[PDB]
Amino acid sequence: QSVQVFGRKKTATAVAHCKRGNGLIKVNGRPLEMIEPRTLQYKLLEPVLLLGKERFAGVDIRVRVKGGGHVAQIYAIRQSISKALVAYYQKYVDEASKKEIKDILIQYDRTLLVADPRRCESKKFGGPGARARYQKSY
Amino acid sequence: QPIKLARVTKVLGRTGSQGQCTQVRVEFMDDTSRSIIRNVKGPVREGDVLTLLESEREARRL
Amino acid sequence: GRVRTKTVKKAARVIIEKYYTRLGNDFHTNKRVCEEIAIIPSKKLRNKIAGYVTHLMKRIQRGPVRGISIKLQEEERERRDNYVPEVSALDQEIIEVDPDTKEMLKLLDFGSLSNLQVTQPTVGMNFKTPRG
Amino acid sequence: TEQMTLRGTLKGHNGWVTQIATTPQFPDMILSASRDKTIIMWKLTRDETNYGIPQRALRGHSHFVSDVVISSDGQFALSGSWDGTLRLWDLTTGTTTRRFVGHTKDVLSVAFSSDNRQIVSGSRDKTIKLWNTLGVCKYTVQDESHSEWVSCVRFSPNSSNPIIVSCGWDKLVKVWNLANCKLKTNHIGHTGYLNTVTVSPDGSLCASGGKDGQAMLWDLNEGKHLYTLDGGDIINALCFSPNRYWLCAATGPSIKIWDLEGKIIVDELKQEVISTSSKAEPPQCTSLAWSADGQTLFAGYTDNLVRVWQVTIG
Amino acid sequence: PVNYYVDTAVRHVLLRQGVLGIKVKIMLPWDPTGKIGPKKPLPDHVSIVEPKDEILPTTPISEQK
Amino acid sequence: DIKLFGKWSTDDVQINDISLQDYIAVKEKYAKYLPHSAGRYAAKRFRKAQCPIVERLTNSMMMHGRNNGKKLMTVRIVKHAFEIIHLLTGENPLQVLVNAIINSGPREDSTRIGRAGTVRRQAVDVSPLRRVNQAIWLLCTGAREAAFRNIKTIAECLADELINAAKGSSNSYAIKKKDELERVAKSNR
RNA sequence: ACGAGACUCUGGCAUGCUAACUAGUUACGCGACCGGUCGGCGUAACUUCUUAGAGGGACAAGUGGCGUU
Repeated sequence: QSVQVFGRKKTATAVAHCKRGNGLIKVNGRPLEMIEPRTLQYKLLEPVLLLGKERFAGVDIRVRVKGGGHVAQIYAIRQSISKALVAYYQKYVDEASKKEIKDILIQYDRTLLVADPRRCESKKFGGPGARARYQKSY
Repeated sequence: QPIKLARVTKVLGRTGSQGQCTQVRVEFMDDTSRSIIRNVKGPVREGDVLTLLESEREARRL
Repeated sequence: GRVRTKTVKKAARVIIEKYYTRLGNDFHTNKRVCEEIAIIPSKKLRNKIAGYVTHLMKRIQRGPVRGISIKLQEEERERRDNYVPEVSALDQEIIEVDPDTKEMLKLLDFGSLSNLQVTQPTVGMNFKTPRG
Repeated sequence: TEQMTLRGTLKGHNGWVTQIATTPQFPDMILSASRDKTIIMWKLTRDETNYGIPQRALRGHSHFVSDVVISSDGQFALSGSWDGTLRLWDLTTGTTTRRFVGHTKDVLSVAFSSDNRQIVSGSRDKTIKLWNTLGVCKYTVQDESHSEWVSCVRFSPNSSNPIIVSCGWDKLVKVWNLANCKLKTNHIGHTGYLNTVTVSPDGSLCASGGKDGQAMLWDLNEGKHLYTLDGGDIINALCFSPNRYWLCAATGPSIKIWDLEGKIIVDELKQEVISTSSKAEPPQCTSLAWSADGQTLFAGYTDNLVRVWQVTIG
Repeated sequence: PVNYYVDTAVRHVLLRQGVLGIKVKIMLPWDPTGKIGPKKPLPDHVSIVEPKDEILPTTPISEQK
Repeated sequence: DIKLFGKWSTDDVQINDISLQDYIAVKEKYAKYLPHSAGRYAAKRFRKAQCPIVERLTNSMMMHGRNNGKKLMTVRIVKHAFEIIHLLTGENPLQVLVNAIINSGPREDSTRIGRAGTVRRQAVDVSPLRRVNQAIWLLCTGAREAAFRNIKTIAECLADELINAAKGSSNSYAIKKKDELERVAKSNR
């Protein structure tokens, strides 16, 4: 089923297909325990063990990713996982524990549900960068 | 060199040649009856507590 | 800077002057009514005029607004000013009157009035403020 | 007169509740629409611990929801949104099966036939759109129609000949029969725009309110002022109860409930934010309703909650 | 609005003393439906339509057909 | 559990400054498994203190036009020396970190004060935020110069400076900077 | 009254809507494991996942502390 509601950061995005499966989370043919930077795995296991590894009781989540930058994909892959968990937990099951885990991860941080609207600004001529300008000649 | 407590209750204004300091009113927690003025350097929040060497210092006053 | 310019303020002033009853209590009703009866080219401007309409109406609940000349405000002012007690403040049994104004009354053919009372004159003539 | 005692409070929502739905076959679960673009099914506990918890929230609107209805079962619903759309939700699966668009601007209220076969939608474009449930854009009245917005349309809940009534912002109401699409009556007498008009479930007592600040009564089949009723200014909601002669009117930042025998107030309920100074305003009420059996009062407010009041006899 | 409400032409004049440069800038009034000025109104200005009168009988009355 | 890097316990920290835990926080709910959350606190004011101080470190030993844009390297290099202070002092690195932040944190500084004169300086009180900023700056300056051109690698020069600043030892470059600030505060009343 | 503002493209939510065969993930075997995993891709194919359209949305609108209130 496709209850995917984006989950984004910068120009990279993730779509978290969710179904009633095995409880194994897959990221485009590779497990979330093994990602190319080899450094942000804790950033990926943060949501699940923050809310509880016991929650996944036969739910197969495959996230497909596309965009620029690896770390830019992260903070959205995990956002997509949290969105898929929210959609699953809103579709049928109760809300009291949903609100409990939501409060816990909201006090944990804010980049698990709501995307960062930030983006790279254009560069203005007459300088090397958007805000930096060349040196003054005396 | 005795040290006591002081916490901000009124941000009187900004002082310094180029906005260096904040002239702020601070109360001593151990006495909760005295208000003194300090040209505290740095971003100051209304209600922060800091350990100080000085308990009687005053600066330029207007 | 969130200062609202003369365009927003003046358009809201004209709207509340003109369609005071047509307004609503919620901002989202206010923008809809404003867009109904005003040629406002863009969404942002009609939003800004609607928002100042909400703020002006909030100011209405406590008093008049200087630039507005609605008839209902005059009716409200004239109803508020229509207050009267059962006893006039000038209706009192004893009126303290100095001897000099008593002589003024007596030369005015009103020295026979028994409603007044003798208040003694001041001890001295120390009424000027000190000089310099 | 019955005391309206404190059952508790409901919280856990972030939007003004505008339309509150009660189904006269499920006194345990009811629907309520809130203008944070959502419509939510409650769970009713009816104990001192807590009033209840939301059950299922359905969202399909780009803008806020104005009015909602339920067709004949807690598995169906029809919801009108501020974007000018109508959506038929199938609450057996929590999805929308049909969409209805014949308007160019906002829709204030939607009506539905007591036989669940006619859809009536009142918009801001001075046009009332009447569809059949088959999906045919069947009719609108455009000859000397309402000259302003259509604030609300309500239908007779009694099994009888269908009879529509529509309140406009031109300080007038129009009662029509859709069998012949011929004007039946046009009423004036308020001193302001109307917001809600509801019909008692026999076509006898018609209630009107809004910026006039006074509830005004007509007969669906006679056409005359039934009585002059005095009440709080600005009626944000008014309606009868389809079990008893009580009329509940949401007037000002509070609500009144009256009888028609002698026109006296049984319980004046004010929800107040108390400030030590002149600092705020009371949370104003938006909608009033009774339960499925009509013994508990639900009030949808702008403080992001639906308040519940219980009958205890006091 | 200088894109449409203002129309501009630059030109040169070649006399026996030299060259004279002119610019002519003509503003177009508001003429919707008629093609003399731009169809769209000036974006920064607001106009409030005249009020619609009231008829408020103190005694409610009905209008049967 | 919310232990740092999943291996350093976070339910053991004691700032012991009466009321300063709002301006130096590693227990706060913003403290996460990793010190990497991308820059979002620098935009507004008094939000910088809501940062998990691990992030402020991994970005403060992150400077000098050769490191900017290499934050994953900073997170690896803080994992390094976190697991090294885990063994050098045999205690949780957060305890020595709060000790360093509570001692190295300056109180008195000297600044030019006056509208019409330029002769001398006046003593001023450095607020907690600026004090932690300049203390971490001195720590990072020492850690850069302690491994600059030197055979000593990172995570040990930083480690040495951290340990000999956390106990109050004046042998630290940061603590000697603190002493210099205090003495120039003495000499410009 | 000109300028500023307003304007316009927009960065940023379209889960709502017109809608792709130069776009794209899931109903049966194609080379492997008692049910899971492929950008040579499985018959079947829905707008969520990229483009580009209309409407909506954010207003110091809500609360608190200051302010010639």
